[PDB]
Amino acid sequence: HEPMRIAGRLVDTDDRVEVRYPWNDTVVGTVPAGRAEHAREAFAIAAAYQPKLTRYERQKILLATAEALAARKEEISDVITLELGISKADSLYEVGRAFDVFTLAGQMCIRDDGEIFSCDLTPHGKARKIFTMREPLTAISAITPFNHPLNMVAHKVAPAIATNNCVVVKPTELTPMTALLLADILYEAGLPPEMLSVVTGWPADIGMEMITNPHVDLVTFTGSVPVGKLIAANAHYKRQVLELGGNDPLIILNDLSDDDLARAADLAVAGATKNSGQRCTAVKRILCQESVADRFVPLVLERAKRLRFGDPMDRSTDLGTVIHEKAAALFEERVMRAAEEGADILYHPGRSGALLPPIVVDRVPHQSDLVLEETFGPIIPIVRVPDDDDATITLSNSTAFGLSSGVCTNDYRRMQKYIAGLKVGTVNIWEVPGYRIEMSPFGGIKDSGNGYKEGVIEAMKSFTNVKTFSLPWP
Amino acid sequence: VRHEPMRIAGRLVDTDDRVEVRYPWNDTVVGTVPAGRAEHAREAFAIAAAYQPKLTRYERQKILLATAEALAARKEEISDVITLELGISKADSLYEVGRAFDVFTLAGQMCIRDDGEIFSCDLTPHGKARKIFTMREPLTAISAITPFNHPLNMVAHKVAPAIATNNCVVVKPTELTPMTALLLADILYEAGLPPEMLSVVTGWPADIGMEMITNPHVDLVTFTGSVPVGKLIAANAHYKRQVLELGGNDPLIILNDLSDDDLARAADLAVAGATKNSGQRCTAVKRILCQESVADRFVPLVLERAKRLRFGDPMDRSTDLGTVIHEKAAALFEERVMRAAEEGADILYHPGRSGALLPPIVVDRVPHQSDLVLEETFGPIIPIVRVPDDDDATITLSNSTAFGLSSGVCTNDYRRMQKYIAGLKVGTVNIWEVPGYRIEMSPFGGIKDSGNGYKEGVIEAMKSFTNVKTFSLPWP
Ligand SMILES: NC(=O)c1ccc[n+]([C@@H]2O[C@H](COP(=O)([O-])OP(=O)(O)OC[C@H]3O[C@@H](n4cnc5c(N)ncnc54)[C@H](O)[C@@H]3O)[C@@H](O)[C@H]2O)c1
Ligand SMILES: NC(=O)c1ccc[n+]([C@@H]2O[C@H](COP(=O)([O-])OP(=O)(O)OC[C@H]3O[C@@H](n4cnc5c(N)ncnc54)[C@H](O)[C@@H]3O)[C@@H](O)[C@H]2O)c1
Repeated sequence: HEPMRIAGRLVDTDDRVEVRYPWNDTVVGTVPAGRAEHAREAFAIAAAYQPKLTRYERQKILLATAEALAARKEEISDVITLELGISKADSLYEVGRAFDVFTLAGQMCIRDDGEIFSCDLTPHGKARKIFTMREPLTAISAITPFNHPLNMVAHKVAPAIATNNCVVVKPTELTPMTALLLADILYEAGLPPEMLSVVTGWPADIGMEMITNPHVDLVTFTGSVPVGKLIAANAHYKRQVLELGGNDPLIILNDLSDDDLARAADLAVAGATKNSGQRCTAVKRILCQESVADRFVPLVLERAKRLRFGDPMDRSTDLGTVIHEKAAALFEERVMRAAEEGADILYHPGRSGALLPPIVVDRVPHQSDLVLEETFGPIIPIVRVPDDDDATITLSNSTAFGLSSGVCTNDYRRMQKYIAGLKVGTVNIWEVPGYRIEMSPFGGIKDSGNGYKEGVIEAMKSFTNVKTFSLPWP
Repeated sequence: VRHEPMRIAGRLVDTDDRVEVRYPWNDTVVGTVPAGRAEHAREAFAIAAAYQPKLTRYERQKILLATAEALAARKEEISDVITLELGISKADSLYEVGRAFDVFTLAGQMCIRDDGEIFSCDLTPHGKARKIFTMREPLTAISAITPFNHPLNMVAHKVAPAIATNNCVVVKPTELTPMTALLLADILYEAGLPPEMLSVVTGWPADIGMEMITNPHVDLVTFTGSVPVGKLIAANAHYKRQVLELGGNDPLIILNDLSDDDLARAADLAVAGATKNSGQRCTAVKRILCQESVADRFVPLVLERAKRLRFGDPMDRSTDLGTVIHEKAAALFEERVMRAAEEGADILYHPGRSGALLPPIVVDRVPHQSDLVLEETFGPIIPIVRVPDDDDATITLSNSTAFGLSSGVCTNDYRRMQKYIAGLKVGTVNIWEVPGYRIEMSPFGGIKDSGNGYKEGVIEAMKSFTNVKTFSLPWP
């Protein structure tokens, strides 16, 4: 049992949200069923506190947080694993990522991107200089999804501390214990408590206050398309950064050697299954050009069968469960349905509740639910595509989504064609769509996002207002 | 009376119903444009969406600089069109052609610039021998909605950076001053712009306005205008990027360290800033916050300078100050001055209004809560608010409205400049200049009710009109 953390204070309610372990379906935790008034309190505090931390101070707090994450890595990945169900291997890696996010935000504190303009540029010119500076906002509202219960929170909070913002986080009711623990880490690392609250409860009770509270200057939301478009229909006059679903391809081009196909098959299986497939930039469609597929698909199958799927707490498990059994059952149905439409299931040892094996299916029609909709689980679906780049680019672009992509090829002419032609936020050559560093620009277009970039650097910019000032300069 | 059609991707499109355009000097019809409907906007957006510009950076620069040169060659004709539908003086409308020339020149020059970035990826334990590179691509279509106060320059600020960036833009200028936008579309097509890159549609906001906000092809809405209309658009442009630049109510602050020569200089700034373009700038001086102990010396200098302004027929070359937008606007601002006087203000100079022609009224001892200075009063009123000889109290009063766009601070004391720069809740603090001072390429935009927090000006508009795409390559 864990209360809300409202500016450093433990806050409770009579009602409870239960948090269950997807492996077991047992209750492993409880948090408050928070209401509009808790968020309201959290925001009034955030609005009123004016952080004074120097850049050195902010850096100390962020670097001390990284060290605490490293020192408590097993404890934290256990909490992640117990609410989300992903393997210890995946949750320990997630802690590694959060350690990088805090570390980099800490180091970004020394950087000042101020610019200077001279004003004698036109016949209207003046002997004057204009300078820019950045300042924090009144309050930030962050709403996070279940797939990285630690790292999504780190990406929203670390840039807020680094720019002297006060943030209120509402993690998902599915995986809220990890955010609450991060809050405690932060306060113990020296964060002035009014800079961070973590509130919890049902989306119908507390969700809308996160979107409409008068003090909020910026709402930063990561989650599903429908919830994203709902928020977009309601945050009247606030900035919103909405980072929504992905459905991302790994594209295998026909110039590859057999050895290259093995390396591509390594990227395919890892891309489709890491974090149980629960990444917005997971490989969700492997688009394999006809003339190499016969060679490529048996290499994928061989690698998928090595994956050990089972008890998430076992350090030798590769693949843990998905978020719940309902999601599992749904991805299984999409497979079974793609198979009625002509797909060829090549490996499916059987679902067990929320535990899905890394099912391999070949000849997936591009228009079936499995690959046209976002399938947020460890399916490894191969879609055979024509030996023609334009048709391949057309088909890759034919869903509602556009976040990231991976292309494997050695021919530079074709690399550049895919780079220019895919309608996505990122094109990775010879990497999975999931590849990024914590500070490069990250965000999609089309239904994958409203068009703002994130990652530590862009989030820091997003979280401030630029003020200019000009001075006589004779 | 000039009757003009819409410009839809180069085609001249008329409707039978007309929007009459009146000259505020004598209230007569000088023009008509079409009462366009949702389907005109819808057609324009379908063309914009389907056209993929292929212009090289060189060809964009040629078009943009040819457009600058045609604004210069035709400045008389263009400033006549502006004055006839807005009523600002020829002096002010000629100035506005000069600014649009700078906007187009600067955008053409910015086409050579590539702000791409490179990241090495072997930074952490999760490393990789790899580089990430960034590049920018255009949007599907941009919707631009523009206000009456700069009928050319506001269209230029929205259109030039779209062209520089291979975007296609649909403009709906205000129904009060649409003729200037249509002339600029002509000039652009004739400077070599592929016509599918620009449409100008016209009509009543009840007919065509919602289509500009909600059309399925529009990636970004760029709107400049009043707070309430801006809040409506914000609320209706679901899942679109929005650049919303709304009202200002900007202070010029006179600090008590200034000598009596410095006060004469500050008075030049107050009078120019309060009255330029008939006071119709979102960054006009609309509140002169003068610290009490210098106010008795500063006010007479303001008074002397205000009485030098010639106000009259805007087409007369001897006019400095022409009309405001219409008679109703002019009456409202006079009525706010009369209300301020009943609540304690002192009207020092008021030669009388006639119709939409408001003289540069000087009022002292204006209460800071009165409507004149608390609300945005978009006319050539010169209102002095006496404030305490204390910087904390001054800053608090300056920050006490719903607005936060620009500001100006007159002082010689560095410590006090820095305190105002850091303490004023605004987008810009100009030291020893009017709030309205900027170059066409520095970041422009306000906070609070003054803007949804995105910057404009040529450089920032170019960035907001693109998507950044990243790519990464093996780099062993
Ligand atoms: N950066 C990205 O683009 C990115 C990264 C990771 C995940 N995702 C997307 O996240 C999705 C999975 O996450 P999820 O299932 O938690 O998504 P979700 O959209 O169901 O919920 C995400 C968050 O929104 C909150 N929420 C739900 N209803 C709400 C309401 N009415 N008002 C306010 N808040 C509300 C939830 O409580 C949760 O905190 C996938 O589609 C994935 O692609 C995107
Ligand atoms: N950068 C800035 O912040 C900036 C610069 C200059 C002017 N302004 C502001 O503009 C205002 C003066 O201009 P205005 O009177 O033309 O403002 P306005 O808000 O009345 O109209 C501006 C535009 O919005 C359109 N519009 C009106 N109703 C609409 C609707 N329902 N749907 C869609 N579009 C609609 C108008 O037709 C016009 O094109 C002042 O408040 C001034 O400060 C702001």
